[PDB]
Amino acid sequence: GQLLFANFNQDNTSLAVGSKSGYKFFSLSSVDKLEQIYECTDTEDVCIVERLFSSSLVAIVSLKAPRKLKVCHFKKGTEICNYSYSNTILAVKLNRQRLIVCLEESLYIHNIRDMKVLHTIRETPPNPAGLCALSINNDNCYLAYPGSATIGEVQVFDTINLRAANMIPAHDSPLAALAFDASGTKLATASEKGTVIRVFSIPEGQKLFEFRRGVKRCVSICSLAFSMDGMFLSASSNTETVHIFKLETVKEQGRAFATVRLPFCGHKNICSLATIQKIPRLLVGAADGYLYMYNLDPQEGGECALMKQHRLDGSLE
Amino acid sequence: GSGQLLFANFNQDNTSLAVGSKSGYKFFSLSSVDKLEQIYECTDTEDVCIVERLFSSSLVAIVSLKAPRKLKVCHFKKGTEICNYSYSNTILAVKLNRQRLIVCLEESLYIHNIRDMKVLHTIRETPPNPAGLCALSINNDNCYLAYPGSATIGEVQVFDTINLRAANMIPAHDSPLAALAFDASGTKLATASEKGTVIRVFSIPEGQKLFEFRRGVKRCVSICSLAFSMDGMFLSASSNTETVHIFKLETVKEQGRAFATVRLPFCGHKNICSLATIQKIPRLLVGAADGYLYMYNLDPQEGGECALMKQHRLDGSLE
Amino acid sequence: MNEAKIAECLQTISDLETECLDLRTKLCDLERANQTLKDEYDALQITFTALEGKLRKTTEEN
Amino acid sequence: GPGSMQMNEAKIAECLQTISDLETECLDLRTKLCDLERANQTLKDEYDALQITFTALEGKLRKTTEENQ
Repeated sequence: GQLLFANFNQDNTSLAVGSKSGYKFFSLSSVDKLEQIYECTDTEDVCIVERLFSSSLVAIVSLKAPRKLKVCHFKKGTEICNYSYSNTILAVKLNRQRLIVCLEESLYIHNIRDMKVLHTIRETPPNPAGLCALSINNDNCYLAYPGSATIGEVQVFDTINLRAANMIPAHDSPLAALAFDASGTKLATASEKGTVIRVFSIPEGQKLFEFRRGVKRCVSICSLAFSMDGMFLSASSNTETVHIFKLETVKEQGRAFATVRLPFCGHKNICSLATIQKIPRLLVGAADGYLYMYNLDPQEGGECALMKQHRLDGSLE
Repeated sequence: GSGQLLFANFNQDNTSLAVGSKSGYKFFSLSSVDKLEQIYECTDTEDVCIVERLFSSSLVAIVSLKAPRKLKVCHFKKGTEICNYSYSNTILAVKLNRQRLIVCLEESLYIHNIRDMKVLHTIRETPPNPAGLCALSINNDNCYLAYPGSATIGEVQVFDTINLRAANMIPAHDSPLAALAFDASGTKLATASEKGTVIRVFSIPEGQKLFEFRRGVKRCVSICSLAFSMDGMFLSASSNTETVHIFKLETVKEQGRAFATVRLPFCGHKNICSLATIQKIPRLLVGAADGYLYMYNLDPQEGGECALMKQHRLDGSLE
Repeated sequence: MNEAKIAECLQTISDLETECLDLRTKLCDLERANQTLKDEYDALQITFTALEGKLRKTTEEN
Repeated sequence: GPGSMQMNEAKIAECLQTISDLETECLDLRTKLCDLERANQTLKDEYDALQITFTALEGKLRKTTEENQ
């Protein structure tokens, strides 16, 4: 349709939306209004937008040239550099030291400073979803990607020392979702089977937490996300239910701490946990064109009320 | 070595000392009193008679005696030339703040936008100011330029470099000005005349007199440097004599007397002063044409006579 | 009375606790502003280098 | 309240200790803010210096490009 892409930046302070007409950034500093802070129409059919935190550096990809990465300074409206790959770009992740590009059968690790290719992981198991995760933390700067196309093995790669740090046998079922916490020392995982959500230490690969994801229904988990303090972990899917888990060792271990019921199910979505105006929120960007905003009570949990609902295209309906 | 000394001054917050010489220019850090640590030198331009830094950034403006009407602005860490502007007469002063770059000629002043170095306004046909006496505030809300409004009388013109219009005239002294300085807030202007018996402080821009400090009654001197501490509480005045007076901006019974004093080991040398807190202790810094930087300790509670604690060669020599 | 001293002490504590929380928020806000400025500086530097090269080419071809 | 058994002098001492802890904490925070304000301003000035240099280079390019197109 009109919208092609939406995601949150590394600390959930900016929402990026890619569309046929271009791309936009929205501020996430308030719940009452979704303030547009930038729009660009220089590039049409923007299918990937990746900002470097709250700076002006952005990486974008267009359906019109899906093998070509453009790195730009968006406030100046200036292309910094570009890089062309042998196959369609499936995902772009960046932090303050590295930019990684995920193709179906290879991953590229660039120095963000000059975009020189530091290392290429070749002949990976086919990854048509572009499933990967990149730590936002400089001291624990790991990349996670599937180590097998039929088994839920996680390859964990040190993008600074350029060496495989570990293989985590997280699930037998193939991987469906991956997320690092903000410290880069924890990795959440989920499989296509979707029975348990696991949290592993990084790089050691010890299982720290295992959460049961509700009724035994067939589910395709699509989004895992940590709160910035690492205490909460959300998991959403093609289902109407988002589960929020609390990483505390003194509770009824393994059970969900809060839940959300979405008004729109049956499509992929992206979730994040952000404290906005001193209140922790669950944010859900959905395929119906809306951002939904729920309140989380960090002490009592339970069901989370829908507070606000905003159009991703920016229409102030 | 460095060759003849031509220029020395402090940057806007007294964190850097700039020295121009026959050989080029140097910056020294002022974060220690135990040594004068060189942090940059450039020998690409000889006979550097003016150096003006933008605080501790890499932006610098330079003038050479080989082309005394030409200003060169550069990013000294990258070497990139930003701009080169030539004026109709010798450049007498170059001042910078976070919004503006000012150039003082004998009979005109040029106010440039620092963002693009374009001239925003020219003050033309000033009273002749061969000493290049002027002062520029470093405060963005009080962004004033002060310069002499009369050649015969100590009137101060106060120009708003944002509105690009005169803000006030302050009739500061009954004879020609000798020295001017703003404090860091941009709301205090210290002044002295060629008689040099009193140092006055005026509120900026509204112009009322706040303080009158006395160093003499009938004995005149040629005041050459006025400097505020960064918090605006202390004001130093140096001259062609061996004494530096330090005044405290406080309402006190015996109004006008010096709070502290310094004795220089020389008389009759060009010199420039600043008041800077270094390693937790307020200092009076004096750079002088004898080739030295002097560092005296100021006790901000007790005042009195200040000891000369450290002395360093301006050219970076061990001694 | 010693109970008034307690009530004074507890008044003061509440004041300092409020001041202390105000300062922590100020510092967290400034830490964020500083981090953003660092990131913007890095974005500008990478873009500056790219302009440098683009200048080097356009003068060489010209 | 009724049944309280804590001696007032003990309570005073707890409070005065707490006062000192907060006072110390508040002064370390004020210090941390002062130091970071200074570091931030230093960075702001260097950013402006880099931007000014960028603008100058931008104009150099625009010239070479427009005189030869």
